Amino acid sequence: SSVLADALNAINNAEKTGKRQVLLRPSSKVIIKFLQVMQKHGYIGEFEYIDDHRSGKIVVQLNGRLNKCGVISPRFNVKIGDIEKWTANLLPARQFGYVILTTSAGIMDHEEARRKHVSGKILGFVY
Amino acid sequence: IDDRQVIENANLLKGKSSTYEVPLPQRIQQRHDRKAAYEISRQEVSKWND
Amino acid sequence: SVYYQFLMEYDQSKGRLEKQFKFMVDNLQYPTESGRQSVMELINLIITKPALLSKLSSSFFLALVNVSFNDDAPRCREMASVLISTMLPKLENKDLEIVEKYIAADNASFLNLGLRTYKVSIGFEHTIELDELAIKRIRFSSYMEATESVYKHGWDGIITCLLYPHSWVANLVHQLIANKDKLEIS
Amino acid sequence: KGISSSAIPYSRNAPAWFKLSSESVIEQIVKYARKGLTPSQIGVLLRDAHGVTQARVITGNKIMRILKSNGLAPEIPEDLYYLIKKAVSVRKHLERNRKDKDAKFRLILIESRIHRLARYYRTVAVLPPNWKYE
Amino acid sequence: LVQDLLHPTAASEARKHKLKTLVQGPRSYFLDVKCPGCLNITTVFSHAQTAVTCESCSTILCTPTGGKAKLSEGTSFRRK
Amino acid sequence: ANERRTRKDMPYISERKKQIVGTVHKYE
Amino acid sequence: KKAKKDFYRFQVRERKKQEINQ
Amino acid sequence: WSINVDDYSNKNNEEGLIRTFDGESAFQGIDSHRENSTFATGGAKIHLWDVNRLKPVSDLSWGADNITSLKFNQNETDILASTGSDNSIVLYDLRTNSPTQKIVQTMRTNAICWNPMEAFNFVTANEDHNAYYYDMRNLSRSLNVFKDHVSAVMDVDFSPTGDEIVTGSYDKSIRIYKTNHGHSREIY
Amino acid sequence: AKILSQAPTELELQVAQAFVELENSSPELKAELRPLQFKSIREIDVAGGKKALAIFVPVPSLAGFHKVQTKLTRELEKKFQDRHVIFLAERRTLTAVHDKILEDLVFPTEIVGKRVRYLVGGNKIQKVLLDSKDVQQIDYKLESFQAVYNKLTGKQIVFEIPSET
RNA sequence: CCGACUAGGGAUCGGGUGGUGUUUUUUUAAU
Ligand SMILES: [Zn+2]
Repeated sequence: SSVLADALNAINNAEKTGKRQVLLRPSSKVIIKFLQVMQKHGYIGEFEYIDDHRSGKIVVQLNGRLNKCGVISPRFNVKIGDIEKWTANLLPARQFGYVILTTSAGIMDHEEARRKHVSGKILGFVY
Repeated sequence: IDDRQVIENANLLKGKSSTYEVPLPQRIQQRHDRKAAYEISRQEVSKWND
Repeated sequence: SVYYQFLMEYDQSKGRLEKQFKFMVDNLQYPTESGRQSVMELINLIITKPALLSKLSSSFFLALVNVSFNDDAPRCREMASVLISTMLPKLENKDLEIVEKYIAADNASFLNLGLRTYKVSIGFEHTIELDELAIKRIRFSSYMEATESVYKHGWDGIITCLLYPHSWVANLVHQLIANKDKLEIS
Repeated sequence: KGISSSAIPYSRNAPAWFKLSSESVIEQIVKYARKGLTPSQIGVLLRDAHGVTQARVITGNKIMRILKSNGLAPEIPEDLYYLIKKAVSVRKHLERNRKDKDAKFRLILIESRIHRLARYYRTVAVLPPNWKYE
Repeated sequence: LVQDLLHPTAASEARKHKLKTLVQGPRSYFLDVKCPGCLNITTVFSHAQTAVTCESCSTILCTPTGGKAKLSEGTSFRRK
Repeated sequence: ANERRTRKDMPYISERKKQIVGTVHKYE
Repeated sequence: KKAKKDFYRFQVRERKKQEINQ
Repeated sequence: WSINVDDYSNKNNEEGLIRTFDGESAFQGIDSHRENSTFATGGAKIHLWDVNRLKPVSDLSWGADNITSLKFNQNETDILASTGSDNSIVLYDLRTNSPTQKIVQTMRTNAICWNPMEAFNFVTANEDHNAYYYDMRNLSRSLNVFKDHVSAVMDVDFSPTGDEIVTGSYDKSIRIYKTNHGHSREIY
Repeated sequence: AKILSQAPTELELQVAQAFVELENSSPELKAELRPLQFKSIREIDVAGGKKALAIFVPVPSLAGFHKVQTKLTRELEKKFQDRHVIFLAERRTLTAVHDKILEDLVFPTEIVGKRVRYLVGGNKIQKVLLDSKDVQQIDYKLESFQAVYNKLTGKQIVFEIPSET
């Protein structure tokens, strides 16, 4: 499996089982940015990067507000004009959740990406 | 030393105790400050104890 | 500068003159020399800018003697300068009691009396010369540095010339004895 | 599958009781290698008796780099060499007695494992291409 | 029963497996022994895997076993 | 209970103390 | 103590020269 | 914010947002002093404020570890308490304008409430599934543990009679406890 | 004596006097001290103004320098009371460089963990954990370690011991 | 009743660490 996918799988089903903390290993910059944007929108609480010298561990604390993480496995390019279409086709509803993209300006959600007018490849979603 | 006790003329207020010590680092100083604050705050709630 | 202006112009207190001057004479034992050098500079400023200045000069003179007998002694030169600028600016009875303490102040007391013989009435000067002559006749290595300082300050010269080739015939003390004997030959 | 490996400490320093020299360790390393031990044996002897924890920490670099920079390079990597000699030991067992079908099966497994990392080492070109396992 | 993942207690962190801790690390150590023949300090691993010898006076100091190595009956050790 | 039956000095920690890992400004 | 009479560059070079010797 | 309230009929009006205090980092908890125009906000660091000045009067933080919750005392109103995400419970005093003493527990304190009838006792509600009744004058031991929850306790509160507490947790249930017992009197 | 071919500052003259006095107290040591030559003696202030002497080493010699760091730091604090005495080397990369700067900047007292807590406001708290070796001396110099590392790198990190405080 | 899935509980097999009692036992090896 991937390295973002099993981290998001742990952070998904741990919250489904109703835990208040996940430990996810290993940890990359893209995982830090994904948890960064989802705590910017308020889906997880704090999280902490314990640096062992191998790859890093994250302890996320998460309350109740998430209900699905994911990754879109072909990292196809989206456009600023088709951000609205891709959110319509993969989100649950109209203003429900965020598609998260790797852009020129880094990892951002879809509405921040179209706010500062930059497209990029898709990464994953959260709602 | 400065208190070698020379012959009898002692009309001055020369050297004795109460000099300035080397000051503690400010973490340890604020630690002792908040310990003193702890003891006086405990003495403030022990009046509700009755 | 701000603390000096506080000591000048503020109608003082119940006792803050004598209290903060107790702190003045006690703060030269602050165990960093970069700390007690500012105390020495405040002593310099308070003797640049009286009646009770005689008692303040007695306190500052005992304190400057104890700071001349310091640990690092890069500030003992500043204490010697402070003792000089307090003794040369003193009064009659103040310098008379200072000469009494100069004749008072074992081997550390001999080094203190050598520093006092370097410091300072021509009758008191001749009494200090007689005490230095008795010390040069009773001629460790602190007494040798005191005798080199006395030979730089200078019958008594005859006894010192009689002891100069004896002391010549610790290598910094040897260099000081060579300088004293060269001055004696000159 | 079991989890039984070694747990490298978080520190990367000499342990502050290691009063030996950073060069006498290298001299002991090249002495043991020239008297003829594999680098894993150098590491375990150095760890057990002359208590260097690990020599990538205490010396500059790892000990196969120390041996290659001091002239004692291996003909073939230690993994491939040990798997090669295990395969030829099973092959001589099989020529001795020919009803050991289980040992034939283990020979197929060992030969597959030979080809895997021989392919890896060949594409890295540690060992030259046109290398065959005889 | 229930435990915080980060900030775990030392009493439980010293009980669980050396890989299963928060940041892993060895529970082995090094200890210096003195040979009873010639009293010469040699430092030896705990899980020492080989029969180490005092290189001055060749006496066997430890014997390899499955886990820790055991020291040979007259030896004096000190953990460092 | 088994571990206490064997080992020598196992302190009886209270339930009311079993959840404090530490305290600044120690008590005498 | 353990073994090796092989596996090193200098060791197999010396045994190839030993084959050259005889 | 101000609210138009129909409780007295004495009078007869510009309801919302009379002022906007502003910090540089986020906030996480708030509680108001019960006199003297003062409140305190916890967050990246705990600040004290008053409703006249648009900036914090004082920063009262033990270390550089953030603060998750805050409660002022109800009598002896100048004693604050706070929960930091390093599993820490810190007491502050506002005479000395300083922290007072902290303890570190095993897991994270979600909430505090002070006893309104005993003025030095408080109850913490934390992530191992129970509540702890603590004396301010001796934080070396809890003077009760209220145990019956099965997931992380999210919030606690005292009865205004000071005789029982209510305690809602992450298992979707609340529990009421007599203060001298230590097990739940009732589950809703 | 220990400066390069530029003008030595008075701090360099004073610590060079400390080293020639330690060479005056030689013969208990046996030529372990000769090539111990500086690059610069920088001062770094703290929140209280109480500066810290960073002694620079070009690092072919920092190994033997911190082999006997603990004795000459105590002699150097005997010569300069109250002043913190730290040692330091000189510099892709720069993550390894700041790592080695931190590892040398702290005394040989063994960082045992690097946390970074990501808050909900978007802040981060970077934290280093120092373990056990003379904690009554380590907790005094925690904030001066913090101050000199912030001066060297810009990154503001927090030093803590896994103890009470 | 399936998996990408949380915790456990008792018993058992192989290894390891620690404890400190009984069977063991001693200056022949270790066990
Ligand atoms: Zn021996």
